[PDB]
Amino acid sequence: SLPACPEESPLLVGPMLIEFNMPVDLELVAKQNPNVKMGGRYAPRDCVSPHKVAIIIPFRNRQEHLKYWLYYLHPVLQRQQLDYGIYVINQAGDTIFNRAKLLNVGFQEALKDYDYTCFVFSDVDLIPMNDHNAYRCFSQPRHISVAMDKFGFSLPYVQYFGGVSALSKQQFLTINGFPNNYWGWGGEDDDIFNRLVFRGMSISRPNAVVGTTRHIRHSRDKKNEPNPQRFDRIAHTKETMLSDGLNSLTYQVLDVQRYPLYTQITVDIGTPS
Ligand SMILES: CO[C@H]1O[C@H](CO[C@@H]2O[C@H](CO)[C@@H](O)[C@H](O)[C@H]2NC(C)=O)[C@@H](O)[C@H](O)[C@@H]1O
Ligand SMILES: O=c1ccn([C@@H]2O[C@H](COP(=O)(O)OP(=O)(O)O)[C@@H](O)[C@H]2O)c(=O)[nH]1
Ligand SMILES: [Mn+2]
Repeated sequence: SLPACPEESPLLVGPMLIEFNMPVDLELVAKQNPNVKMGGRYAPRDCVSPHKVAIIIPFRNRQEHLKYWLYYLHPVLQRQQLDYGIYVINQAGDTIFNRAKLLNVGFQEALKDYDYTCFVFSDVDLIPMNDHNAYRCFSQPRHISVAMDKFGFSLPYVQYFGGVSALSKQQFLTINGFPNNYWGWGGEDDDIFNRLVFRGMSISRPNAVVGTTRHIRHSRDKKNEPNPQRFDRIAHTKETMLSDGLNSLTYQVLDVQRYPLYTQITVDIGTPS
């Protein structure tokens, strides 16, 4: 007998000041966010949200970015009235990084906690400047980080689908999830765009002003060099997506930690096969 939340949250304040030059204390973030429950889980107390959102962060060795992410996003996600949880998918070992494979692990593991029907995939170093930019799913796949400071506050190209995005459970299943074989930097997000288009979908976006986003400046991570096979890979997505993705995924979870503000899943996703 709780009523549905309003369709758009009345709590939103719009544009927000965001800065990355001060230290962050997660103990204090946790105290500032008392309604956030163990594992980084929150649903509103006064109404039922139709947005059951698992937020998935691909991760290795970005603890500092992550504290900023948690400081800024948690208050935003509560104002958006989402029934949500945060998952940091931490790649075990020190071999070449695989962003999209971690994202698939996150989808599949989050489903074991709770009946999530919406998946937001967010890089760790991207912070939204306007809480009108909704971190939940739409009737088409949603590209969220549309106007990043590092690309001059617009799309670097109209088919860009990197950074932060949201797919419903059904959208994600319809494309057989994300590719597993993009090792090292680049192109897995273009492949994901291809997948959506080949399954009859198009990209929904907020406007450039609501969609403004900050990227935390940082230097190159080691073990995530540009993948030189990326350009060939993206040219063949239509054929490869049929049998690469959810239906070809394995991994071994090494450790699950419930911290107050996030669940961290440490996972062995292997090396190129
Ligand atoms: C698909 O190609 C277009 O973008 C590339 C630049 O490379 C992309 O840049 C974005 C933003 O950093 C990354 O998210 C993508 O993974 C990159 N994609 C690839 C394949 O590297 C540009 O050089 C091309 O001319 C196209 O605009
Ligand atoms: O060693 C790494 C490589 C990347 N990532 C994650 O993958 C995302 C994409 O990589 P990157 O930051 O290099 O993109 P860039 O900002 O350089 O274009 C990051 O935001 C992180 O979530 C990470 O955690 N550790
Ligand atoms: Mn980055």
